[PDB]
Amino acid sequence: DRVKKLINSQISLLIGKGLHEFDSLRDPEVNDFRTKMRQFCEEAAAHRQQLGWVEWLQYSFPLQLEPSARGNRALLVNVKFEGSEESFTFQVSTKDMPLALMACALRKKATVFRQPLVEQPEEYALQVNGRHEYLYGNYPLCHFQYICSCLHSGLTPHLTMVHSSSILAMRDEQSNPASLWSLEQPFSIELIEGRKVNADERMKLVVQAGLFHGNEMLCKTVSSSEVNVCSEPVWKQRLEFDISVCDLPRMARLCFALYAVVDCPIAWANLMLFDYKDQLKTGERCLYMWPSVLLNPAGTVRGNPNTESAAALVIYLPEVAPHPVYFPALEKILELGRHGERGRITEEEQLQLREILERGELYEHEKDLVWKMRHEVQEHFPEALARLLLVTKWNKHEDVAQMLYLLCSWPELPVLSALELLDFSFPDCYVGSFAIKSLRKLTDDELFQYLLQLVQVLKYESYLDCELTKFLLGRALANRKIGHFLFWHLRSEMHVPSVALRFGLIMEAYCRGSTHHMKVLMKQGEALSKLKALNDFVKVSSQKTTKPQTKEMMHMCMRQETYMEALSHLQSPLDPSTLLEEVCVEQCTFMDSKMKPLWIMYSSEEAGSAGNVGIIFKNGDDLRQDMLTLQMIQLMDVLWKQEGLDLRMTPYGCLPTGDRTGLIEVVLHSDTIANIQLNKSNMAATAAFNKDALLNWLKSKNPGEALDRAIEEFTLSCAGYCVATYVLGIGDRHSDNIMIRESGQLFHIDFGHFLGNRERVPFILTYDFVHVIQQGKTNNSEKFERFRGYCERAYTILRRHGLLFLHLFALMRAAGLPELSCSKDIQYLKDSLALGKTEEEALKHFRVKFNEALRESWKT
Ligand SMILES: Oc1cccc(-c2cccc([C@]34CCOC[C@H]3C4)n2)c1
Repeated sequence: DRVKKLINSQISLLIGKGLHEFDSLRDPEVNDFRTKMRQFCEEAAAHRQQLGWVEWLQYSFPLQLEPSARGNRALLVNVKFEGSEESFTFQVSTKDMPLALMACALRKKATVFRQPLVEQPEEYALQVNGRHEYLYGNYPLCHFQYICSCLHSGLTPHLTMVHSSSILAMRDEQSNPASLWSLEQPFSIELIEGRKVNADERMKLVVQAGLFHGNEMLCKTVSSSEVNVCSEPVWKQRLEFDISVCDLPRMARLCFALYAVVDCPIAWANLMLFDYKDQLKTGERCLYMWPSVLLNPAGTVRGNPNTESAAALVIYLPEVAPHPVYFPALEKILELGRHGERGRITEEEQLQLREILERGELYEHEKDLVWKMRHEVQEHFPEALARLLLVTKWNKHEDVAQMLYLLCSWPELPVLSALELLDFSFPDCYVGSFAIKSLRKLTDDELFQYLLQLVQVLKYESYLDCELTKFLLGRALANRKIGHFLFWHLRSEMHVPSVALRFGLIMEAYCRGSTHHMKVLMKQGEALSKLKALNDFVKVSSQKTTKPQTKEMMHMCMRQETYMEALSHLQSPLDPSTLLEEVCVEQCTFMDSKMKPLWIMYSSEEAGSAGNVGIIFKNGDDLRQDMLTLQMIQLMDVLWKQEGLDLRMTPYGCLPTGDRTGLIEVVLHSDTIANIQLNKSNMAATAAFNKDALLNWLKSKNPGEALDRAIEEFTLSCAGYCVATYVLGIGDRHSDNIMIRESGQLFHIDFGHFLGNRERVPFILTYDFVHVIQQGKTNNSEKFERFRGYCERAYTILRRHGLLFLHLFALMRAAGLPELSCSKDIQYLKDSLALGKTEEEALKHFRVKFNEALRESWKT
């Protein structure tokens, strides 16, 4: 129909790639992915359109609960009914549930409307005014993030009673429209020739080839003969490997590196030896190579799409049999693996085995004992699966069969264990499928917390149709907030050729599953397009005229009908719960830094004061490492809160949306330490001593009794950020990248560098901040040591979750961030968390680094 053609054009525009481009590849793997995932996502959409009204609230407006709630005090609340300007202000308890609040609003409505009411509180949900956020379910009001925030800020919760018929009307409005093992011969290939090779004519060309299973070599690497540098080198030679065809594991990858020698790296290319349908590849392959910025096994197994300029390697995969050869089916593997010798060992060896499995590099004899005792591992140490997988001989099909027999009856593992198993160190497809099965129990909150890392893991996948893609799509189609961030994490990397195909296909499938959300996301893309054009203008103008001039010109551009329409009434890409209603042009500006980022302000009558929100649009900087740093800080805040420690952190939004483009959430009523320390005259904060400036500023924002709370907020957040910057090795910290809220809360901005990047970043204590902590007194050991206590408690909590941080950072290596590209970068985190030590030893070490920081602070 004409509606299908329109939806196809809308998807093409949204994802940034024409769908016709998928068809043009004439790739059966692409075609099957598109068909199967379209069916899967359309089935999820059919299920969603018939959800009950409360299930539909769970889909569109998933609950935002405090970390303590997951798994007393008087409170004033303002409640109105939908489409009525009239509101009721009443007193409830923080311990009361939404149902009691709703029953109270209904009794009030019945008295005011003089009618014995027809409505039960069970037919309603409470919307947060002017936000895509609702309060519902059997949780006390203090457990909702919105109420918890209102309590901390002192503000009165403003809620709207929304009836079930109104929620159903939303559901309806948003509907989609109407045998290998016999082949003993060594594996070999013919290296035919190269095309479009660029190198120094004085040198020679060589092709290094290796067979890998993840990062691990399946045998020794082999090199071609050296042939003189030219545009079309010709080898026409056989490269034989030290591994039988029968012993190639299912996920074996053949990896190449073309280089020049008198070493000068030129290009690299990888390919899976078996296709997506489990068939062993035969015949000619033209491999369009990727430039080398020598073998790169973690590199993509798809060819470079720039076939016009890429160097190409032509190879021949020999016909090993007169008929096609497929990897054996699971039943054949299980039959082979079912047979073995069950380990019988001494009581002393059982103690030595327990010692190593509970301990991750091992010696050869330690690996032999783990393998020998693999049945004992399964039955009594199931969480040591990763250790057993690492000792398995992936180059011996009998050993692999025996490992897979145990894997297929392995008990499900905790979420923490499964995150480790997604690492590229575990490349087998059954292992990958096992990890996904153990991750199905992830709550939507945990999935959201690790979504960024799960998206990065897609870059290690060998095939398009995989369990991780299906998992992410199914969870995204069942939770609109997950769907929102899955979309943006994929869309923001469409300018990266190695992932544009895979990411483009996932975004298309998602859109098939929610036509309405596709349109919501298109409205966000239109605002982003306008912001880029506006920012390009500001960049040009800022070099030619004065700031008030560029600001008025920026304002005139925004007041154009096309800009006013595109920039208004959208869901925020930083947070789909936040609605960006009317752009407040008068309040919009830009910042003086290099990229001239735009500062965009919004207001919303319906949301009142909560509708006053800002976004910063920045183009020219890669925001991926900032987002990762902020998400790690937010995880620290969750882990602390789960132990009842609230360090008053400010986990503001940061989201890459495109090529060196993204948004940052504005924290209103905040200023940089630098601006406050300028100590300007005729201000409430003006000081006799520069050290008095920050405290005088806090006193001016918090007069009388409020000062004590502000100093406390400052102290707790200082402790949180001191521990966060030390653990993450956040460097380049000065007064212009540290901010303070009027509440007293300190937070960090502009996370350009982390993990010591290479130098070990020491713990930092600044004397201007010690002065505030000590309430302006020269000596105040009571307050200072209380602050040290918060630091120690925060640090010991993080250490206890050390493995989670390590597993997440390990998955992030797939992102290709320059400061997270090797083992040295992660060693930084291993050292800061001192995980190879006892808690008493690590606390002793932290105390040494803290005291060293105090003595450095005392020099000021
Ligand atoms: O994470 C980054 C990365 C790069 C630049 C920055 C930045 C620079 C200047 C201002 C800000 C604020 C101002 C107050 O609200 C909080 C954040 C948005 N952030 C933050």
